[PDB]
Amino acid sequence: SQIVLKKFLPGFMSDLVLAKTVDRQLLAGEINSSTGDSVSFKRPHQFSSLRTPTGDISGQNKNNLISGKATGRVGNYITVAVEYQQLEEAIKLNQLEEILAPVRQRIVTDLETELAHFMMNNGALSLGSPNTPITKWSDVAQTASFLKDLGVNEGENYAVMDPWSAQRLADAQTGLHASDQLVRTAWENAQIPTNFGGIRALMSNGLASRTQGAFGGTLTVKTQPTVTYNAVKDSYQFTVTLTGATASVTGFLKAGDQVKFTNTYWLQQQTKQALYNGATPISFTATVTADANSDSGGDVTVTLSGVPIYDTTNPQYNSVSRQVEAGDAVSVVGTASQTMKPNLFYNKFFCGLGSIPLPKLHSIDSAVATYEGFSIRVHKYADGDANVQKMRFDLLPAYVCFNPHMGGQFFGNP
Amino acid sequence: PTSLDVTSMTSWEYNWFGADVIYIAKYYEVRKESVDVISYRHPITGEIAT
Amino acid sequence: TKLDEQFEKYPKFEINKVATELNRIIAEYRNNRITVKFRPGDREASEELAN
Repeated sequence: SQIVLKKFLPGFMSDLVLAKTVDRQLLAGEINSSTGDSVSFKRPHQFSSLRTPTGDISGQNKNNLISGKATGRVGNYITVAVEYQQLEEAIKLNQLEEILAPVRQRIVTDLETELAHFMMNNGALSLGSPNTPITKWSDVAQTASFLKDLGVNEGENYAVMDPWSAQRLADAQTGLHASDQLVRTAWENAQIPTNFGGIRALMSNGLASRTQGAFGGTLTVKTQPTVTYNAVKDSYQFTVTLTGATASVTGFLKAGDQVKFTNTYWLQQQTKQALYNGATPISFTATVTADANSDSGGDVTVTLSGVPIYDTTNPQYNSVSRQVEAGDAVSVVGTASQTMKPNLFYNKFFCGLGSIPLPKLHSIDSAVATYEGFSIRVHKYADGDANVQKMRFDLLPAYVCFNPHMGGQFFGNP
Repeated sequence: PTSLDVTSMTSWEYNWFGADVIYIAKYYEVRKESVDVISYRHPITGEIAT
Repeated sequence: TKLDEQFEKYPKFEINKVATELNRIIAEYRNNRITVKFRPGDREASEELAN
């Protein structure tokens, strides 16, 4: 109890895959000191045609040109700060290079936890029932099939899952009949290949977990919402009111819950035709953005990401077969209040990420540390004359979501 | 993006201020590779030419 | 030390006395620089080849 080794014992580490897979190309060095507190990108255009049998018709009802935007902003500071006594610190730690190791890992872990929360809060698409886990090959093939069905072409599509589910897929792979390479690989190393079912599958232990939130009663819409393109051309979000809920409960709908509209179906975006899931048409779904409570009378005002545009003056921007109107029937996926760790699937051009460099603080010594391409700025000072040293680590992220209709959550289904 | 090799070799009793350094490494390999050779046997100006 | 409600530091002078011999060695090398030389053999054209 007197001799002490200098070498710190090994600890536990998470993994960093989400920041690697997300898009870091378009938004990089664009939030400068001149741009401001936000930056915007453009949106593609869409057109519709007419069907008439005559040619000298130079005067008719033409199209219209509407320009959209996608805005990306900055987030809050990721700060870790310690106060200590420099003598007890430097008994065995000179230059404070030992405290560095478990700090950058904490910073990047929190960064990816926030990124996963943001992605699962802003994703729109949903698949499978939340209860059932992933067990078979169709559970991972369906994500790529649905992504191809919607119509996304330019980009690359990825899916991320927990360690146990991969194990089950490798176990199922061990039972193959003719591929010796796959059978031997799964038998020995229990690792699944890269291209699994047409989509790149990834294994991650660091993944956010969420709670459903209590709800009860056959919900239904009350007032017809506004889902025109002139309204939703800048945010792709819309606010809707729900009636017929439970009398008065706090936290009726949490952030990330999926609300499904039964009688409004998805559309193949280019050809503007309904989608058939082999046996039954696919219904529309949206994601709750902010926590919503319920007041007396069961009125819930909720903001959803992903909009069912049915503009009647600009048909070219439709994305749903029929307009949702008052008296429709809606549901909420999952059970009452369980906690689960969802699985993600997304396109490359769904959510971006960036970092903002920070200038050195005046008359205070500082340094910069790089970790997975993220620069953390550390400042040291000695305010207070009671051997009170203070070191602070700072990093500033920036987020942007391009199109909500290119990602979401997926589970297994019975 | 810029991802750099991490060694944590320096900063050992040293103050760092330059955030504009990225460490890139050249990697050397030696292999035994089986190559086919051609033997030109022109009689004029030396015969064997491998 | 704490030293009556302050943080006055110890004086740490520096008298470099170990660099003289290193400088002497470096100067001795730079005075007589050396390079690679190719020596001939016991053949007719080895001299021209080495040249």
